[PDB]
Amino acid sequence: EKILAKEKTEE
Amino acid sequence: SPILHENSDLLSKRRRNKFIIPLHISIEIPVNGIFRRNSILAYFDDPRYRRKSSGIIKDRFFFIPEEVHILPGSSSIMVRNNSIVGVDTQITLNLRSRVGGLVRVERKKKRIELKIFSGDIHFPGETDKISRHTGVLIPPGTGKRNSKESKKVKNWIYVQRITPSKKKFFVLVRPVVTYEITDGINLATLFP
Amino acid sequence: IKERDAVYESLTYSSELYVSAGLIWKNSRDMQEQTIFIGNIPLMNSLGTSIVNGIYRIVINQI
Amino acid sequence: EKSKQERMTDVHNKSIVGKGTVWYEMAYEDAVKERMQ
Amino acid sequence: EDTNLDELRRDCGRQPLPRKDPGVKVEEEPLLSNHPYVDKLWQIHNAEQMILDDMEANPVKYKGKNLTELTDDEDFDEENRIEYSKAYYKKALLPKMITKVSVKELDLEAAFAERQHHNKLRMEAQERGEVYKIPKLRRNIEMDEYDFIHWRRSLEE
Repeated sequence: EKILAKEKTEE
Repeated sequence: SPILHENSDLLSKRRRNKFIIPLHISIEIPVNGIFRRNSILAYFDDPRYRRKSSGIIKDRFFFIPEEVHILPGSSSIMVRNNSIVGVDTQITLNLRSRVGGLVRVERKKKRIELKIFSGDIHFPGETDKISRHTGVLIPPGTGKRNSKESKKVKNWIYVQRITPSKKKFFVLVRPVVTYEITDGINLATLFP
Repeated sequence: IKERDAVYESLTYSSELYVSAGLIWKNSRDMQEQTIFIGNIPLMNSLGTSIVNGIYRIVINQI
Repeated sequence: EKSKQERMTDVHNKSIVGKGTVWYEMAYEDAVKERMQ
Repeated sequence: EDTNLDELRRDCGRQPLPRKDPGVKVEEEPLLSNHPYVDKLWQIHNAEQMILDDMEANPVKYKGKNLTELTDDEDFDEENRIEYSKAYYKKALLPKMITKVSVKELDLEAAFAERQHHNKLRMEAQERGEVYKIPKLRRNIEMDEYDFIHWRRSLEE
């Protein structure tokens, strides 16, 4: 959650 | 590090079944590291052939620039459909027309498409049986030097027939640009 | 969820599958890669039993 | 079986997806010859 | 003791070891125009050019030391000259190699003069509103001469 979803939402 | 005189050709040598290129156009390698037949490694997209105008070219290609504005559905348009607007015409509250011509407003479901076809409006005569739906491009006619007042048209023009009414039709001479396939070959020397 | 919870509440114990299957668009010429959730894959215990819908189940081999 | 041309197709597609008709096509030696000429 | 079968065959007097029959003819094939010293000269030439460029970029490191003799590294070993590391995965998973060039045989004497003569003319050519592209260098001429003599050897053969 804190890595893949964060990178998808930010970029 | 780098130098002022960057000539990678003088620093790259090609041998039999071996190409050595100095990394500094750009190229990409697959993750596996093995290529295949007709695989493309380097990309050499040149900005010299790039064009800012929205109109795109379609031995030689013709590009007719057209001012297209994509506005939202809830945007108030200050111009009417099929109306002739001049230069600096206020189309929206904060959008002004850059070129003068015929304004075409295409209202889609969730987007308002405003197109400004720049060109000279000409009234074709009765004998002018030009193709209504099929636009024809006219190249530079070799005008006879005998006529003095005959202004030689050095640039190609694209004549498009605009039929806003069923009984009245007009001819618009839009501009054209030159994109030549044969003319223009630019690539940086890779191997000495 | 945990194993105890699953059996108590009759839910299958399983694991999520998130794949970011993005290569390239159709005509937009822009890669739109999004981690899509395909589904859930059941997990096996150390003893070999999988809990599906609260029921301990086994898989028997075949010849 | 296998012999996937797909993997190769992928590296080609990503960079240049468009199925446009190639206009200029010549070898690198021919390009150098045309440049020096 | 005998590990090579060819030496055994030539000592005993028996027929040679049969091989696959090549369909190509020795006369109907192109010549050879690749000299083995090409790579060894190209690598040291690129190394000399890069060292000269790095010394020109940072004159502080180049200052205080004579350009005739420059002790770059005193731990150079001929046995450890070939180093291969497949951990290089900057762009893709692929192997990589490292070459420990020795400055003991690098002929920077003429290279320094050549570079100091070429930059002084390229800068004034740029100031003259023209772009200068250097046609060739001395190391490239030497590599071309090696290729030419190897081609002449193959032609005579």
